Amino acid sequence: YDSADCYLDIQAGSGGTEAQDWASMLERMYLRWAESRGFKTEIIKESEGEVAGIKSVTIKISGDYAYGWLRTETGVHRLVRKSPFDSGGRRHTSFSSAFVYPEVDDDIDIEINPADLRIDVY
Amino acid sequence: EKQAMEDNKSDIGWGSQIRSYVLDDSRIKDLRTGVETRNTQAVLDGSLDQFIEASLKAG
RNA sequence: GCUCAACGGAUAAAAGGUACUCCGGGGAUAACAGGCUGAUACCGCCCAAGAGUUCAUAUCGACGGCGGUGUUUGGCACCUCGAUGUCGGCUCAUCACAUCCUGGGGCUGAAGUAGGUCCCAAGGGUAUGGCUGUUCGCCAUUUAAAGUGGUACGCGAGCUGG
RNA sequence: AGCCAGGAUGUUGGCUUAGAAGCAGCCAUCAUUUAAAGAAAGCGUAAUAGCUCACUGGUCGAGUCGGCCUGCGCGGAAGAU
RNA sequence: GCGGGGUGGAGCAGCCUGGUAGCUCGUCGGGCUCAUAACCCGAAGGUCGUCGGUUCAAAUCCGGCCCCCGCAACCA
RNA sequence: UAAGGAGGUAUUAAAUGUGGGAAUUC
RNA sequence: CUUACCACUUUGUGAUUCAUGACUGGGGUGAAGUCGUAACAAGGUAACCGUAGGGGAACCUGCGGUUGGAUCACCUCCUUA
RNA sequence: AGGGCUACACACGUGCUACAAUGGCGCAUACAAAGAGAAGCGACCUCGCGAGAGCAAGCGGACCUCAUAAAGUGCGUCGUAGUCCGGAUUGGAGUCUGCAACUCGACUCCAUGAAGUCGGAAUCGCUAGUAAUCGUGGAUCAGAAUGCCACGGUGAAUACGU
RNA sequence: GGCCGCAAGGUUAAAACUCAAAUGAAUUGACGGGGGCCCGCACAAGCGGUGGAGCAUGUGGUUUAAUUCGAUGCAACGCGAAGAACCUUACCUGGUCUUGACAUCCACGGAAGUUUUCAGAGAUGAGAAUGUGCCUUCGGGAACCGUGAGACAGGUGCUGCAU
RNA sequence: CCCGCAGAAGAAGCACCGGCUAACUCCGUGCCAGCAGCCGCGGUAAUACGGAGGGUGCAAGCGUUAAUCGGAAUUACUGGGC
Ligand SMILES: [K+]
Ligand SMILES: [K+]
Ligand SMILES: [K+]
Ligand SMILES: [K+]
Ligand SMILES: [K+]
Ligand SMILES: [K+]
Ligand SMILES: [K+]
Ligand SMILES: [K+]
Ligand SMILES: [K+]
Ligand SMILES: [K+]
Ligand SMILES: [K+]
Ligand SMILES: [K+]
Ligand SMILES: [K+]
Ligand SMILES: [K+]
Ligand SMILES: [K+]
Ligand SMILES: [K+]
Ligand SMILES: [K+]
Ligand SMILES: [K+]
Ligand SMILES: [K+]
Ligand SMILES: [K+]
Ligand SMILES: [K+]
Ligand SMILES: [K+]
Ligand SMILES: [K+]
Ligand SMILES: [K+]
Ligand SMILES: [K+]
Ligand SMILES: [K+]
Ligand SMILES: [K+]
Ligand SMILES: [Mg+2]
Ligand SMILES: [Mg+2]
Ligand SMILES: [Mg+2]
Ligand SMILES: [Mg+2]
Ligand SMILES: [Mg+2]
Ligand SMILES: [Mg+2]
Ligand SMILES: [Mg+2]
Ligand SMILES: [Mg+2]
Ligand SMILES: [Mg+2]
Ligand SMILES: [Mg+2]
Ligand SMILES: [Mg+2]
Ligand SMILES: [Mg+2]
Ligand SMILES: [Mg+2]
Ligand SMILES: [Mg+2]
Ligand SMILES: [Mg+2]
Ligand SMILES: [Mg+2]
Ligand SMILES: [Mg+2]
Ligand SMILES: [Mg+2]
Ligand SMILES: [Mg+2]
Ligand SMILES: [Mg+2]
Ligand SMILES: [Mg+2]
Ligand SMILES: [Mg+2]
Ligand SMILES: [Mg+2]
Ligand SMILES: [Mg+2]
Ligand SMILES: [Mg+2]
Ligand SMILES: [Mg+2]
Ligand SMILES: [Mg+2]
Ligand SMILES: [Mg+2]
Ligand SMILES: [Mg+2]
Ligand SMILES: [Mg+2]
Ligand SMILES: [Mg+2]
Ligand SMILES: [Mg+2]
Ligand SMILES: [Mg+2]
Ligand SMILES: [Mg+2]
Ligand SMILES: [Mg+2]
Ligand SMILES: [Mg+2]
Ligand SMILES: [Mg+2]
Ligand SMILES: [Mg+2]
Ligand SMILES: [Mg+2]
Ligand SMILES: [Mg+2]
Ligand SMILES: [Mg+2]
Ligand SMILES: [Mg+2]
Ligand SMILES: [Mg+2]
Ligand SMILES: [Mg+2]
Ligand SMILES: [Mg+2]
Ligand SMILES: [Mg+2]
Ligand SMILES: [Mg+2]
Ligand SMILES: [Mg+2]
Repeated sequence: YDSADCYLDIQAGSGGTEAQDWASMLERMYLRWAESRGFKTEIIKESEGEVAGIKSVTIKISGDYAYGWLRTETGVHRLVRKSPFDSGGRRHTSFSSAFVYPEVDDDIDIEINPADLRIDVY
Repeated sequence: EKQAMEDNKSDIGWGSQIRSYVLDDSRIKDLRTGVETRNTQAVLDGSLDQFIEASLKAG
């Protein structure tokens, strides 16, 4: 399926609001990389964190071997910095997950073969 | 099958990480391949080709 | 002067229940069974795209076509409404063959064993239980096999009556 | 009709294929040796191979071929006292 | 068989009676706040299920088709 | 100046703040 | 030989204990989720205790009780020394 | 070396200029302070509508230059109009600095003549020579200020009170 | 589980599991929609503005080969920058160098220079004229240009959460 | 048990070093790998992880685990509280 188009889901994790901000940063990064590669992107959906960032986002990536190029990015991404939310500005850690799955064609409907059925009337 | 994928998905927690982006040390390291860079700004702007190509080459 | 529109307009003025029922009629008319039909149902055949590594026809067979049976669900309303009692079970059956087993054969993608498929063949044979009123069906365990049907979906002036 | 010879060459035409030699296809499908011999009609080989065959020669010596119209028949064609 | 519906992202109006799309939330921009919510000031967004007809003109009237609802489906 | 009694005062509104701190100490 | 006692063994009905059981009750825990904000300041309706009713939840309300509750300033008038 | 730092659907902060008549325009005419200057300030005179150019004094400065302050005052006009308000934008023609003004300078002349008619929620500064308004100079600097730093002119309102 | 109760419930009364604390009083602060007393253009009283327009300028965002880097509640945003056409410039594209643009040392050469020519966008490369001086035990040396090494140079690269 | 023979010849390891607790530095590592009796250590300048050098304590043993008592006056008779 490396040649297929793909979907990229970003979800915030342990950092809370910091993780949501980190997820938004990851979304921006991935969109920029897709633009560099010339793929076409469309936000399928995007849940936004209330204080900041996004809780989650699903993005559709279209192009030549988009799933091949993106599949290795599946995993959790750890971010370490000075929390721009903590009043004390302590050095915190936040986590965000990126999951890439290929676009799948809908299953062709199959008529129930009458030879496969036994009918009883009573 | 979808539920199996969800169960397989790594918990988004303190131990599970494929790439670490430490800005204070200005270092970014991919745990799987070992590829490390110092241009955090470029990577956050979208210079992921280094890590992606390294992962594909590693297979 | 009437949507007396149920429009040749019953009265100026009117809706329902009856399994508590009743009378006069109708096989002019329904429910069961018979009849006609055969859409449907079931069983065949014709063509051969294709499946079958190759190979349409070992086995299947798309898109389409032609029949058989009466055999499901029907159509009709010819018999019976001065009465033709019904589902299942029980007892006893009898015929068909479109054969389940046993018998004979052809082809096989039939090494043997064991099968597939078709042809001939109706002599005999062709379960016991769990559940359910059940037919059907599923399940357990057998058997060479646990056939498919007709007989008023056989059989209550034979029984039962869930 | 049988029957007897034959039934060649470039060349396995090349590609795609796993292999592809007439005979999976795709894909061209020519010229040469001439009596004639198909870049193959079929069988067949994993592929070849092999078996034919189309074609053509030679012996035997009168028909032979396959369409059209039409008459009558044959199969398709299984049911319950 | 007989009735209803299908309209900004959601829920409801507008149909009857042809000319005109409204309300509440939601979205977007600016405020307030250390920041978010709340709050305040502004904006945007539906060519009306889908086709067709009729009409000068159709969300509206008519007819299909699709989806959704209700009822009805009896004696037998 | 001190003591006692009485009357008036007054905000309607205002929810929330994740997860990585202390050398300074013979 | 017989009787008495009596071991094995047999039957019925209880008790207790261990394991287990579709489902179900609450409990503890958690480097992030949802809903509020119950308490700590008078925590913005003082809190808490017993009891009763109610409610997504912390809780709310009634009745009685406890202090293990904060504040108690200021202006005007009158009287007395 | 050339390009970018000057991009441009958009959002915010800080400014300048306005929306006019307590004003615009034309003519005339008063009153400052502070400061800079030698690869500098540059007078005068002549040429040019103008930005400027040519020639050329003086001054390392209480001496010379930058360098007429403007608001004001007097007269005239405009007569409430998107105007004789506003001056963005754009076309043409130039000047200067600088090797070099395309990207991307400042200024001048001509033509052009946008929004804007006093600004929603909200929000800022200031208690006296202050606010408001009017000019002037400086650094940085080859050239390039609505910014910054500084200097004078005119010159208020109000403060009951906590 | 037992006992009591009509019930609500009361009474008696565990264990597993989990934590390294829970707790009392007092102390210093900080905080309070607690109290008191004061003050500040904090209100109040006024005057003029901002938010609307055009333009300037900075920022964000977006764009871009690059749109260099920082500042980024009050206390960033006409801020570092008291002044980006080139230079600046730290960025990009392309062309170039490798002890080197900027130093010291060693060796070896050449005064310093000056003027040219050509080619290149320029860096630079190649060539041609012209001076060959100053101290100076004719040992020279060193102002200065190169060439060859290697100790080194060089970085507006990272960390203001080491300073 | 004694005498003779030969040559230093045949004979040293284990735990630990942040505090408690005797014993400290370098490198590796970078909330990972790991340590941990308690408090805890590790997130790029670790005496706490791992190696090394050095050191400390025991020694033909040294550590870990299991178990009892002590410390625990933490069931208090000795000898506690409300
Ligand atoms: K009538
Ligand atoms: K009736
Ligand atoms: K009844
Ligand atoms: K019958
Ligand atoms: K018939
Ligand atoms: K028929
Ligand atoms: K009858
Ligand atoms: K048989
Ligand atoms: K057979
Ligand atoms: K038979
Ligand atoms: K049934
Ligand atoms: K029968
Ligand atoms: K009878
Ligand atoms: K349970
Ligand atoms: K309360
Ligand atoms: K309280
Ligand atoms: K509820
Ligand atoms: K400005
Ligand atoms: K005008
Ligand atoms: K200047
Ligand atoms: K009761
Ligand atoms: K206080
Ligand atoms: K402004
Ligand atoms: K320029
Ligand atoms: K500092
Ligand atoms: K290191
Ligand atoms: K005692
Ligand atoms: Mg009539
Ligand atoms: Mg009854
Ligand atoms: Mg009755
Ligand atoms: Mg009757
Ligand atoms: Mg009749
Ligand atoms: Mg009938
Ligand atoms: Mg019938
Ligand atoms: Mg008739
Ligand atoms: Mg009859
Ligand atoms: Mg009769
Ligand atoms: Mg037969
Ligand atoms: Mg017979
Ligand atoms: Mg016989
Ligand atoms: Mg039964
Ligand atoms: Mg029948
Ligand atoms: Mg029967
Ligand atoms: Mg019968
Ligand atoms: Mg009978
Ligand atoms: Mg009965
Ligand atoms: Mg016939
Ligand atoms: Mg309309
Ligand atoms: Mg009935
Ligand atoms: Mg919340
Ligand atoms: Mg907190
Ligand atoms: Mg509260
Ligand atoms: Mg309270
Ligand atoms: Mg209540
Ligand atoms: Mg700039
Ligand atoms: Mg100057
Ligand atoms: Mg004007
Ligand atoms: Mg206008
Ligand atoms: Mg006007
Ligand atoms: Mg003051
Ligand atoms: Mg001024
Ligand atoms: Mg109890
Ligand atoms: Mg005020
Ligand atoms: Mg503005
Ligand atoms: Mg910047
Ligand atoms: Mg920096
Ligand atoms: Mg430049
Ligand atoms: Mg600091
Ligand atoms: Mg020690
Ligand atoms: Mg450290
Ligand atoms: Mg270290
Ligand atoms: Mg260690
Ligand atoms: Mg022990
Ligand atoms: Mg003791
Ligand atoms: Mg005690």
